[PDB]
Formats: sequence, C-alpha cells, structure tokens
Amino acid sequence: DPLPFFPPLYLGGPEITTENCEREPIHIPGSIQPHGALLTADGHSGEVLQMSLNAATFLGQEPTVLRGQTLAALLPEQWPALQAALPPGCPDALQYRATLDWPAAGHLSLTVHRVGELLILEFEPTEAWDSTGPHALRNAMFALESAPNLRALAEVATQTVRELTGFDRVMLYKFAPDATGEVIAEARREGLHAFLGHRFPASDIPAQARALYTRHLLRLTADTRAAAVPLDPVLNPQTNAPTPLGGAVLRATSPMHMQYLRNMGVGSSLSVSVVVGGQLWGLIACHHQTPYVLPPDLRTTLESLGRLLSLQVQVKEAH
Ligand SMILES: *C/C=C1/C(=C/c2[nH]c(/C=C3[NH+]=C(/C=C4\NC(=O)C(C=C)=C4C)C(C)=C\3CCC(=O)O)c(CCC(=O)O)c2C)NC(=O)[C@H]1C
Repeated sequence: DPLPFFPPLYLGGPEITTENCEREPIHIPGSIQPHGALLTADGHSGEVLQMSLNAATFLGQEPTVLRGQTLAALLPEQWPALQAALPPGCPDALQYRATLDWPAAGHLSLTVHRVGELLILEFEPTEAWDSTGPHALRNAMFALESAPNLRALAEVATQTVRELTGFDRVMLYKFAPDATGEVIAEARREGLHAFLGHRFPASDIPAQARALYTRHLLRLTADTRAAAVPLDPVLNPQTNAPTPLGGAVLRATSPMHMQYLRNMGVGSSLSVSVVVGGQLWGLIACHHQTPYVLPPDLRTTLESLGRLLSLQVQVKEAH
C-alpha cells in the first residue's frame, strides 16, 4: 500500500532524501533520458502538445516549429494505424510500434501508448541489423520448459537473458512478503563480484516503485551519468497537470536511484517485472558496466520472456 506522492520539483515539491524517498513522484518527472525524443499528442485530434527539448536532434526540426501540428499532417502513413491500435480507454500498457526513415544512419523506432486522452510518442534511433526475430523468444522457451524446479528455472532464465542481451550482469531478484529481496539466480561476466544469495532492504525498491512495476513491466537507465531532458511545456495542457510517463521507457529515472547505480559502479541498468496472480513476485534485474541502449525489439522480447517466466513460476509454485 504506497504513500501518496509529494509534488514534483518543478511544482515546488520537496527535495528527495533518504527520509522521504517513498514519496518521490517517480512517474511524473517532466523529463526524459537523452538517447531518444518524446512528444505528447491529443488522442482525438493528433495535435502535438508537448515535446522534449532535444526533439530537433532526432526529428530534424525545432520544438517551437512542431508543436501544434497534427500527427495527421506529420505522420500521414502511421496516424490511422496508431489511432486504430490505441482506442480511447485501452490499457496504458498497450503499445503501437512502427519503424520510420530519417536523415541519418539506421531508422527511428516509434513507440506509442495512451494515457487517458493523451498519446505519448517515443522516438529512438535503431540500426537495421538491430532487428530481433520471433526465434529469439521461441528458441529460449525450450530450456525454460525443461528446468525441473523453481531454482533451476531461475538459473536458466538469467543465463538466457544474458545470452540474448550481452549484459554484464543479469539477476533474478525475488521479493519476500516484507518487501525485502534476495538475488536467487545470477549470470555474470567472469570476475565480477557475485550478488547471488545476497539480501536487500525493502527501501531499495520503495513502495511507489513496486506499485508502478506492477503495471508497467519494463524500465531502464541507458546511461547512469546522463542528464535528463525537460518536456516543454512541462504540464499537459489538457489537464494543466503533470504528464504520467510510467508507460514510457524514455521516462527520466529517479535521481536517487541513478546515484544508487553509480555507487554500485553500474553504467546502464534495465529490469523486467515478474508479476504472479497480479502481485509483483520479483524482477529480472540487469546491469552493464558502461552506457548501453538495448534495442526496442530486444526490450519487447525481454518483456515477453518476463510474462512467460511469470507463468512458469506460477505453474511450479502450484506443486
Ligand atoms: C530513498 C530511496 C531509495 C531507493 C529509490 C529507488 N530505487 C528504485 C529502483 C530500483 N532499485 C533497484 C534495486 C536493486 N538493483 C540491484 O542491482 C540490487 C541488488 C544487487 C537491488 C536491491 C532496482 C532493481 C530498481 C529498478 C530499476 C532498475 O532496474 O534499474 C527507484 C525507481 C527508479 C525508477 O524507475 O525511476 C527508486 C525511486 N533506492 C535506495 O536505495 C534508497 C536510497
């Protein structure tokens, strides 16, 4: 049962310390990570309402010039499909995904979801060979299916995720009923210190984070030293209230957790929820020693692997 959040910093809210960090409003930071661009749009008209300040770098033109244009004008070949894919009232975790061409090498990956009457559009560069087929997940199901018990399933799952991603460290972090956690399986680069069997306090993943991770199953920090980029305007004009960014992997990470990562020597972090009968059972928690952007198709593969593992855990715990 999480505490109510305090206002964010840009609404004059308090600075976040170790005494009050269960109240940080981590879903509404008003800013994104700088490896991509974000726009928000009205869900019926398509009118562009908010843009990240770096939008020109990715889109080829200025925020001041794109704001107020409609997606029917800007994205004539995707706007109908996007509308159809995310009708009003659909789940905020449902996504639309398209690949677009741009001035530069590779393409732009476009990911869109709906929160209330607002469409949230994320653009991130992707290379062409950075395609992942459905075989990656398909072939991986095999070793997960043959694991004979829960711990063997956890060990195969961390090894499969490390093989798919190349991450330096991949853990399965399981929550206890008091919300403390334990690393129950770990695949890691030879010579990295082991976290296997280590337990952590509940405060390391505070209650409002555990709530958010029950609904939006994947989040990441691509570069634990990168400054966030503001959305402008920072509040959603539809509501004159903060924009919920829980559903956007580009959402800026809590500064408090960015510090926690830098203290562990982590350059890039990503985790996928394992949700069992609607409760958060644990996380697939990954680190890399340097900044790294896992490509969008691999992320989506990992999400699916989390849902598959959640079912296999749920099967075995009933035994
Ligand atoms: C006073 C507030 C604190 C707190 C804030 C906090 N932590 C998170 C998110 C995560 N914490 C994680 C914990 C671990 N990563 C590990 O490697 C290990 C053990 C080896 C642990 C225990 C994890 C996995 C996450 C999820 C995100 C990720 O995978 O990188 C947040 C929310 C971050 C966000 O989504 O914006 C917050 C606010 N951590 C503290 O320790 C105290 C200081």
